[PDB]
Amino acid sequence: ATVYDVPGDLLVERTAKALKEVEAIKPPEWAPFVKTGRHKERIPEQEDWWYYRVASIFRKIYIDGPVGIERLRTWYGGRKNRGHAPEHFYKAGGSIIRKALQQLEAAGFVQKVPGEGRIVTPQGQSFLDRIATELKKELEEQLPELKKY
Amino acid sequence: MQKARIKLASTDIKALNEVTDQIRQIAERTGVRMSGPIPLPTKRIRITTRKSPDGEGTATFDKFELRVHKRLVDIEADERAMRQIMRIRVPEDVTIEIELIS
Amino acid sequence: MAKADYNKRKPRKFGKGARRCVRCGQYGPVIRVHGLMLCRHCFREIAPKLGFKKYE
Amino acid sequence: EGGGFMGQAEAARVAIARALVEWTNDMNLKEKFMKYDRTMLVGDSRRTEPHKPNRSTKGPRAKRQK
Amino acid sequence: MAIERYFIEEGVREMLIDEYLEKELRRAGYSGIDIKKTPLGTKVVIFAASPGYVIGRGGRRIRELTRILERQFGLENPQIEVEEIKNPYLNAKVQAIRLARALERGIHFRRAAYSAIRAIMRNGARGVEIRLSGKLTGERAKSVRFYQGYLAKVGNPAETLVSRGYAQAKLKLGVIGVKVSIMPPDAKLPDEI
Amino acid sequence: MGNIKQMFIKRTARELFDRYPNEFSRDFEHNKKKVEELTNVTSKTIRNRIAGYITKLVRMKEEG
RNA sequence: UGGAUUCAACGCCGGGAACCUCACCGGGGGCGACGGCAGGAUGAAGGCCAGGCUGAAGGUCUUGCCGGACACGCCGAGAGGAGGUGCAUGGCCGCCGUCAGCUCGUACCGUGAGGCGUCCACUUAAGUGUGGUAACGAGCGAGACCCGCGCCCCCAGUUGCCAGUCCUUCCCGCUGGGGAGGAGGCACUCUGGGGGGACCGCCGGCGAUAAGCCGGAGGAAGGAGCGGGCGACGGUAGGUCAGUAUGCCCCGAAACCCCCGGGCUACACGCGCGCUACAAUGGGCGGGACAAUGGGAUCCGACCCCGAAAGGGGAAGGGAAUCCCCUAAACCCGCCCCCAGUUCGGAUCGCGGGCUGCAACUCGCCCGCGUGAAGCUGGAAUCCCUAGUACCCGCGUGUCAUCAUCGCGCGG
Ligand SMILES: [Mg+2]
Ligand SMILES: [Mg+2]
Ligand SMILES: [Mg+2]
Ligand SMILES: [Mg+2]
Ligand SMILES: [Mg+2]
Ligand SMILES: [Mg+2]
Ligand SMILES: [Mg+2]
Ligand SMILES: [Mg+2]
Ligand SMILES: [Zn+2]
Repeated sequence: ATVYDVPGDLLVERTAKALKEVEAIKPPEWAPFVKTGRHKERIPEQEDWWYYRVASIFRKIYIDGPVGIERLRTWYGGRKNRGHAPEHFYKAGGSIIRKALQQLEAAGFVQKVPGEGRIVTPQGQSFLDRIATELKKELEEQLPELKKY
Repeated sequence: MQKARIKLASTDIKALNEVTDQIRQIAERTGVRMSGPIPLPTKRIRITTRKSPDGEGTATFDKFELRVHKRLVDIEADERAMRQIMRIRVPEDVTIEIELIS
Repeated sequence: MAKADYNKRKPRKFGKGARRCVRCGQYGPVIRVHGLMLCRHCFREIAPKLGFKKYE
Repeated sequence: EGGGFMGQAEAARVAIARALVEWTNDMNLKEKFMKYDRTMLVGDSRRTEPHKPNRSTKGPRAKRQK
Repeated sequence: MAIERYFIEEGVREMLIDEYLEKELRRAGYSGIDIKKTPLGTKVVIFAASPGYVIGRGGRRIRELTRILERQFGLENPQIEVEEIKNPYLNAKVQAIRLARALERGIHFRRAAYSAIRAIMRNGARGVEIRLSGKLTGERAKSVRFYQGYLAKVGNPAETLVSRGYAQAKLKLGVIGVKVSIMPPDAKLPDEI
Repeated sequence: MGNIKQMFIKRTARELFDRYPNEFSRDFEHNKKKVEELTNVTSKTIRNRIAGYITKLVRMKEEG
């Protein structure tokens, strides 16, 4: 079983819940404040959004490999209401994803190729594939046409 | 043996072909191994002016275009081959560039 | 007549005064896309001579 | 490796239809496909028409208001 | 330096050269030039109809000219030489300029136009058209087209085969525009022999 | 819309048909090859239009 | 400051003006080529030390200054003029109009101007064709032609692609499967040169049996395949002498040139084109996806670090199928909101933090907190559009030091 075998959103929430049990995934003191980007209008409405965000980043680094902060910024960005003016795409802030990546390198899940960004470690892909095989079972109670895989 | 890239670019496919045929026939005159004229994506410099000075009247546009065709050829670097490909005529409306991979 | 000449051709580095067509000498609608510096009018007049064609 | 989710889905549909036909050599199946949706085996040739001046961003025939 | 930059630069430079020489050698039937950057230097070739006029008095003209060339225009080592048009009467900008020169001498426009047409169609052109536009026959301006033979206007064969030429005749009272179009003895698509 | 054999197409077809009648079949492909080895064309669509016209002329002759 | 005022002016003059741009305003300073005239270098034509004026100025000046050298103090005669004249012109553009028209040779008709052809009927996008016909022929234009897209073949295999093969390695574990890097090779894709292919060709019907139209088959493509470019003779005193060129008139030491500052950005109002909305056919939050076109040298900038953001420091590679801009948005999943001036709407304004630039007040762009304007679908009337089109969604580029609700384009 693997990340590509299961869906994304379910996996992210499950692995977030599991990441709460990791000690190097403390939120920073400025989390309850700030938005995720200039493209946003409002603070996150959840309290565990930090864990959801680092879970997402972890999966993204699994999939896309030697990737860094600017690439992730454009993925976590989006559309802004610019008032009476038309809508455009804006990237997100870098501090969230940087602190996340650094927390993950502390916990042991990603490493930092000198060039070309950050790369998941074996313990990291183990973590993710474990959660994925678990999830796959729990929704193989449903679709046996997915038991197949 | 170390290789020689020949990047050549023009506005005329026929001059371009002339040069590539020069190279083909000279390599087979000798026996050095050619790497084909790989055709690279051709550059379309597009310039969309308004064709009116007055600013009055309906707005109409001239889409002018310049096309640059590009080929590359890799041939093993020998002193003979290099001397004679230097001797090549290389007509006026063409650029070339002999880099060497070593 | 002991004085100081004060024409002061000031060297603009950015602006519609910085850029000038090499032909007529116009300051505004200047083409600078691929190293050109030409007024749209002139360009339309001479583009064939440069090799630009109008196939579309 | 292309444009949209729907285009990708159709291109995939085409590719696997052809794959099945060339894997099986079953012309009864080929004809089943060709009468369900011919474009399953032949491609949709349509592309987007180039945009033309008057309010070109919108379309080739989309025009400014008078 | 990118490659398209190079092409653009060469074209622009050559165009400005062409402009200057069009101004200064209009008595000579300056048809054009060509330029090659040989290793020993850049050698250019002026195609005109009176090399006598472009050389002047024992190379005086080419000498001050090459000075101008290397100075005002970036050129490694100018090596001007001169050549003729093989059939200037099939060239059309030389003829436009000859006609403008005539109108400036003072010849009447119908006479000059019909003379040039006769000359071209005897020198072997399939067709010729000549527009004169301006203050002809008084103060209100008009346009007159003198034509003979067979001439196409529209399409790629026109854009390629027929030779177009333009000139101004700067007279006492104003400008006369001279458009000339010449179709030589070469064939089109719907012939089908 | 409208697809109509122009005059020079038709004239060329008729002249070929009169000059070399028994060379032109009722087959469009054959007639194509024949017009091509005959008259200089350099234009596929023109060649094909001429071929089609002589094709149906042949047919009209077989009919009377 | 101006130009343009129905179609064909009014997001047009590529006109997104901080200076420049600029043509307006207030102020300040330079300019006579050629000759001659008042003279003459005697040490100065010209620059010029510290200051006063000055917005600031060797501009000027009492006071003094020399590096070695002619003349607006005066005339003509000029340079330059974004000064006037687009009913003096050229060139270009628009419109009539991508409309189907404009003509010719010979013949005939008519005293003649002129006519005929070029008419009629069908047909066509087409004065495109068929037939009839004092007309027969021809030419420009249309079409042909050129560019691109879409299917196949050949060639070519890098900087492009990675299926197959081998090697090495990492995870799940249900021991089945997944990915990654190296040679491998051009298979697939892709690129770009050359060819092929579609012609109402076949069947049937309608029209006349013709021209041709229609339905169908087969085909990648079906009815000029689709979309563009090339805009006839000529008119429009259409617009442009404020892009260049140019006649005349005028300025000509000011209407020429340069600098500072302001203005073109003013606002009781009328109009055009548009953006955002008036919500659930939704808003927010968090998660999940999928592009193409183009561009890059003092330029793109991955990658790392700092920062809440905007942004800042360092910086691989990249002169361009090698690197970057560039993981788009509309869409989907879950959670809050449940028909109300609202968790709709974001005008306005306050505080603060930044980028560009010489300069951000007049007058730039960005960020954060806060504020919380009208508006609850819109009369009369009117616009665009026939297929990958319209609508909706975002992106690129041009303009660009910084500025995109714009233009030209791209795909979904
Ligand atoms: Mg008529
Ligand atoms: Mg045409
Ligand atoms: Mg066809
Ligand atoms: Mg006019
Ligand atoms: Mg007028
Ligand atoms: Mg709101
Ligand atoms: Mg309501
Ligand atoms: Mg604009
Ligand atoms: Zn110019």
